[PDB]
Amino acid sequence: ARRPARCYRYQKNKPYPKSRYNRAVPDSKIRIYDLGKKKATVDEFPLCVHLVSNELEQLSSEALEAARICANKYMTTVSGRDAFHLRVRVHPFHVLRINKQGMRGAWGKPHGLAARVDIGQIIFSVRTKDSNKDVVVEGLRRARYKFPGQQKIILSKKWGFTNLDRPEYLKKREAGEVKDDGAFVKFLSKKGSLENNIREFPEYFAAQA
Amino acid sequence: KEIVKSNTSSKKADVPPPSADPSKARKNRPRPSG
Amino acid sequence: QNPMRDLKIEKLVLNISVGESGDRLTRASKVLEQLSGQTPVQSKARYTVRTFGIRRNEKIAVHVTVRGPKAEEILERGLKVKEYQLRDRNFSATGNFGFGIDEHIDLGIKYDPSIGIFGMDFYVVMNRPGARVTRRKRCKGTVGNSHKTTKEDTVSWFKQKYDADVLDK
Amino acid sequence: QKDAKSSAYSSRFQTPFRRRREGKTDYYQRKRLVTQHKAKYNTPKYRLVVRFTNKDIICQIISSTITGDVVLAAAYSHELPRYGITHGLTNWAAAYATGLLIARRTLQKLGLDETYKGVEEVEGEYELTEAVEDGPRPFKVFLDIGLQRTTTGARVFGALKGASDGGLYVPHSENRFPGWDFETEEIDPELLRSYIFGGHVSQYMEELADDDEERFSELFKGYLADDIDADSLEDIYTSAHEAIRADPAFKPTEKKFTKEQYAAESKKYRQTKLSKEERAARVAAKIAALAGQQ
Amino acid sequence: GKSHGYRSRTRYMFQRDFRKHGAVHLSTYLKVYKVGDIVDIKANGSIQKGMPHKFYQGKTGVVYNVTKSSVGVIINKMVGNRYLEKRLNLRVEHIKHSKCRQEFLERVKANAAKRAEAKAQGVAVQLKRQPAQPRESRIVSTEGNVPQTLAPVPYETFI
RNA sequence: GGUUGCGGCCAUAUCUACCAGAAAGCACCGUUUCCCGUCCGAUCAACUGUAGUUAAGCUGGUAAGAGCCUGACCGAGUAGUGUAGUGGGUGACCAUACGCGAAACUCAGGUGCUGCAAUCU
RNA sequence: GAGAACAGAAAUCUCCAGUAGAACAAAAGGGUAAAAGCCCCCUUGAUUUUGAUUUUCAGUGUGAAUACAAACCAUGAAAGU
RNA sequence: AAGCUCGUAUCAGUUUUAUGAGGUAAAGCGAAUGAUUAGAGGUUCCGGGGUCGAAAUGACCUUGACCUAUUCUCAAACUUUAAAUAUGUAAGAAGUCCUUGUUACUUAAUUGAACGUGGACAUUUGAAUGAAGAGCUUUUAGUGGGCCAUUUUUGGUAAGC
Ligand SMILES: NC[C@H]1O[C@H](O[C@H]2[C@H](O[C@@H]3O[C@H](CO)[C@@H](O)[C@H](N)[C@H]3O)[C@@H](O)[C@H](N)C[C@@H]2N)[C@H](N)[C@@H](O)[C@@H]1O
Ligand SMILES: [Mg+2]
Ligand SMILES: [Mg+2]
Ligand SMILES: [Mg+2]
Ligand SMILES: [Mg+2]
Ligand SMILES: [Mg+2]
Ligand SMILES: [Mg+2]
Ligand SMILES: [Mg+2]
Ligand SMILES: [Mg+2]
Ligand SMILES: [Mg+2]
Ligand SMILES: [Mg+2]
Ligand SMILES: [Mg+2]
Ligand SMILES: [Mg+2]
Ligand SMILES: [Mg+2]
Ligand SMILES: [Mg+2]
Ligand SMILES: [Mg+2]
Ligand SMILES: [Mg+2]
Ligand SMILES: [Mg+2]
Ligand SMILES: [Mg+2]
Ligand SMILES: [Mg+2]
Ligand SMILES: [Mg+2]
Ligand SMILES: [Mg+2]
Ligand SMILES: [Mg+2]
Ligand SMILES: [Mg+2]
Ligand SMILES: [Mg+2]
Ligand SMILES: [Mg+2]
Ligand SMILES: [Mg+2]
Ligand SMILES: [Mg+2]
Ligand SMILES: [Mg+2]
Ligand SMILES: [Mg+2]
Ligand SMILES: [Mg+2]
Ligand SMILES: [Mg+2]
Ligand SMILES: [Mg+2]
Ligand SMILES: [Mg+2]
Repeated sequence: ARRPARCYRYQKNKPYPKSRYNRAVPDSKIRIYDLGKKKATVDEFPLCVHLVSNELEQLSSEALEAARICANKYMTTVSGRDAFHLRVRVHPFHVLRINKQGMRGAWGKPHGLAARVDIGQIIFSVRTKDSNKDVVVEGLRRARYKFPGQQKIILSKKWGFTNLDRPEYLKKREAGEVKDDGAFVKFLSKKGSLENNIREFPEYFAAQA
Repeated sequence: KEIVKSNTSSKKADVPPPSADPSKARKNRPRPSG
Repeated sequence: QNPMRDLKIEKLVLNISVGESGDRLTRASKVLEQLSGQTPVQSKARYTVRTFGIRRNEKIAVHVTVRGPKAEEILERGLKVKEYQLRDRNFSATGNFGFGIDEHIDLGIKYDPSIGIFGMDFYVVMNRPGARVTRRKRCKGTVGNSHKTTKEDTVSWFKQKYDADVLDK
Repeated sequence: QKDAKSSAYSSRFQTPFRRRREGKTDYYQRKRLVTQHKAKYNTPKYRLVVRFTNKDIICQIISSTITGDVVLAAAYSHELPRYGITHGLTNWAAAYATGLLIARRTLQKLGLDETYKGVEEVEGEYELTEAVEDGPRPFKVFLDIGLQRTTTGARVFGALKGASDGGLYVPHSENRFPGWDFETEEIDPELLRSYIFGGHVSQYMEELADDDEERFSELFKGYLADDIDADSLEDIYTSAHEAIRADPAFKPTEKKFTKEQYAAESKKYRQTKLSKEERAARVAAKIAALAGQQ
Repeated sequence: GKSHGYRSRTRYMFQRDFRKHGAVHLSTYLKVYKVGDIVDIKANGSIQKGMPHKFYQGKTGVVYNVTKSSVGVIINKMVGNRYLEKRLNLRVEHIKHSKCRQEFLERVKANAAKRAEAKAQGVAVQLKRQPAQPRESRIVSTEGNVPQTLAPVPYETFI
């Protein structure tokens, strides 16, 4: 089967996810959403590039997987399995249906999944060191051909996967306001109890600098 | 003569509680030997 | 800061969990009557388990609640049976504690082979003056953090009087 | 404390009414007491509020308003030394006495006291006070138990009997009065009369003085010091009913100092709380010792 | 098959507000209602008796009767090309006094008293509100405020 | 101003932790002849106010506390939207015109108010 | 969660927390915490007479429901229901 | 179609002001329900297997489960918040105020609830706009295959469906 992806490209329906009402739906053809060095510290990978969608449309879970593999391959082979963090930013929670007598009672059984994408919504994200910009770009650029419609590749002022365009992050980094979590970080709060705030960020206070 | 204690629960079904099942026992458990 | 608040027993509840209905139950019930001097209370099986042989609502067991000096005397008889040695578990993190013996004849209670031999669960709950703050209908309230029987507190009270031993730990 | 209530839990917690939290007020009972038939419009439902502290008896006649409850008149057991009871302020006869004082005091200030005499006899027989023909109907008042148990022979119904024998209309039944026998299905007025004058307390003085002089010395120590005899109990209450019905009017306390003087003292033991600026100091200061070594 | 019940589709309509549940406070039982009053019907889902049918939710009308626990209310319901008069029996938890009349009454007092202080001084009345009039001539100054001139902004990505 | 009975609004009143509380009140507390209720005078009942204590309840204060309340040109005139064009775009969809205009976020402030009666160095 | 002979994942007994995460015959939705849930006591308002009203609506029938009036009962200490 | 009653009388597919109802759009998920990616810390005497130690109730080893604090992504039959457009009611003479009559209802009560007598206030007669008139009755034709456009929108890959 697998009727062409021309048929489901546009968002014509209210979101129809797997639910207590709708069961017997197939598995997503994309499972792994994080690849590369996924446990690398926030400081490892300053440079962040995004694959951003310029249209309003539905992406198939089959094409997510195809383009996910597509990027990851060119990234590992060129720059090495640990040089990047690729995170798919979009999940296929929408169920397509096929009719598969007459038009009589034509409601569909679930045909597959797709991820609802918006104008400017982020689809793929990668973080590396600045030295690797060219390679990540070509990774995403290679993966755009697996997607329907138009998507743009945007160099993001921001530190890594966090937030806080790199100058602003650097100010908190040599502050002591940055505690390394797993794969992510936590930020010193001026709100919570002064007691466990000082134990949580001993470097800021104290000594305070 | 015959006193019986009142049971405050609302559950009227004759069914095992959620905690009952053969899983979570042990190997050992008491390991009586001789 | 230690005036009233001494410590004491709220109640001692003797529990013989029989496991069936009929002669054996009303028999072991007689033991607690003839021991507590009160009339005992029977519990019903919450649900049927076939492996235990019990059907829901069938009367499994009997217990009885004792308060005041009379409890303090029945507890003493129990601690003799264990030779004034309990274990560090044995003790609720809320301050309560208990133990168990086999063959009830081991404190008073001659024999009566027609009545029979039964063990029982000893559980005793500790509180302080003011425990009716949480038990009263009007203005029900919660005992403060100070007060509030703890496991460290009543283990020490169990060694201080009775001249007995904690164990393990 | 390992129970550790989450921020989400606190947020979705709905608070009960304040008076429900402190556990004073039953709002399922209060809805049914206060609610007025709406074709009767503004006519108030008058409650007989009876409460028992450990040392005292509260009796209040209460109506309700959106802005607040409003009390018509009040009578406490601690007023009873004025009418001759210096002891047993929490006992049954005290309630009957306090119920009679609030019965008499209110309808006095209502101009209904002369009409609707009440009983004045006190054999302990069950009757409501029924309306005069060609005259005003009795002041109707409904018993407010509060959170008290309904038990046969509870002190609160001593207040009820006092107020109904006082001339107020407080509808009721016998079975929660002492002397009601389930098997007999009737009220023995003897025992009830006994409780009105404290027969249950007096017989205890006699059996205790005879059986235990020491224990008797402890409980009734006030009676030995006051030269009050055991069987004289009936005359203390009988005569209190005289002076009460004679002078129901409330006299307030003699009030040493003034409301102003009390206030300038009674709480200046209040801890005054900090300004926001003083708080920024406490924060920046609390920094120092932990900033401190670290 | 199709389902239209008496409470059909009231799921959210008769839900009780976030964190205001359980017992009904006593003020609603202490309000007092007079024939000719104007009332706001909002059903209370915790009180199932004396309940308005979902149509009248939000509707406001006049009370034509007063009973023990309830008021009769008159509502004009359009059916077809005309309105029909409906009489509703509602328990006092589903009812509230309209605050709209309350502004009007207060303005008639204010109007009566304005006309008195005017007639006592023998001067002009003008008790009918005028709508907002366009505006009046102003001189705004430059002392302290020098016009700070603004420019459109270049496109920038923030992602 | 404290405290109590009955309340109104029902977290600015709750939650956690730790302190503090003069006087009255409230409580804990002593007792089991009586009514009354229990497996158990723990609860409920009754008696004394005597033998004891603020230990708890209660009340207040503390916390870069959790929650809750409030305010803002904080975000944002953003998102969403009523109206118009023989506007753009293969389409997806987007920009413009006359109007309406959020939520999250961020910051800042606050932590019961009050009605009737009584009572208090 | 932490505790008590036999006793085990699961018998029965405490204590502590617990905004309802339970239960309310049944479908789902609403509603409910000194209860509308659990247990107990007493009951027959599932009764009498005929009107008015809401929903569907033609403002016909029917089913169902709401508030009174006039009786006779229930229950509770009572207001009430 | 026929009229009938009256006539600035009241009327209105509109605005303004005041005051209600609503749970869609959007928003939310380090807020409940339900789904979903990833690492980190902590607990397990209250799980599977440890390659040392016969001991196994022992340190140490992996992988579960749970707890806490975080992170990516969702909802017609989710939700705290919450529009726009739509929608209910009101803007007086059938009103307002004073005085004090009636009653078998209702109140402890000459209290209230109704419905009145007599007295006072008409300039702008209590928003805007319009109004070419308003109100009312009888009687009877034809129709009860519809279709199209914008926007909202369901089934369908779609359709001149
Ligand atoms: N998430 C993107 C959104 O962008 C538009 O909103 C624009 C908006 O569109 C209008 O939407 C209204 C809806 O009826 C109407 O006014 C007009 N149809 C239209 O011009 C524009 O008038 C604004 N100038 C810009 C705004 N981004 C769309 N309206 C939305 O639907 C769309 O999903
Ligand atoms: Mg569709
Ligand atoms: Mg492409
Ligand atoms: Mg049960
Ligand atoms: Mg938990
Ligand atoms: Mg939190
Ligand atoms: Mg009650
Ligand atoms: Mg009766
Ligand atoms: Mg349907
Ligand atoms: Mg609502
Ligand atoms: Mg609302
Ligand atoms: Mg019903
Ligand atoms: Mg006794
Ligand atoms: Mg006692
Ligand atoms: Mg008692
Ligand atoms: Mg203290
Ligand atoms: Mg705070
Ligand atoms: Mg258009
Ligand atoms: Mg605009
Ligand atoms: Mg507070
Ligand atoms: Mg266990
Ligand atoms: Mg508890
Ligand atoms: Mg009940
Ligand atoms: Mg009915
Ligand atoms: Mg949405
Ligand atoms: Mg939101
Ligand atoms: Mg979050
Ligand atoms: Mg781990
Ligand atoms: Mg291990
Ligand atoms: Mg808001
Ligand atoms: Mg808000
Ligand atoms: Mg026809
Ligand atoms: Mg035809
Ligand atoms: Mg055509």
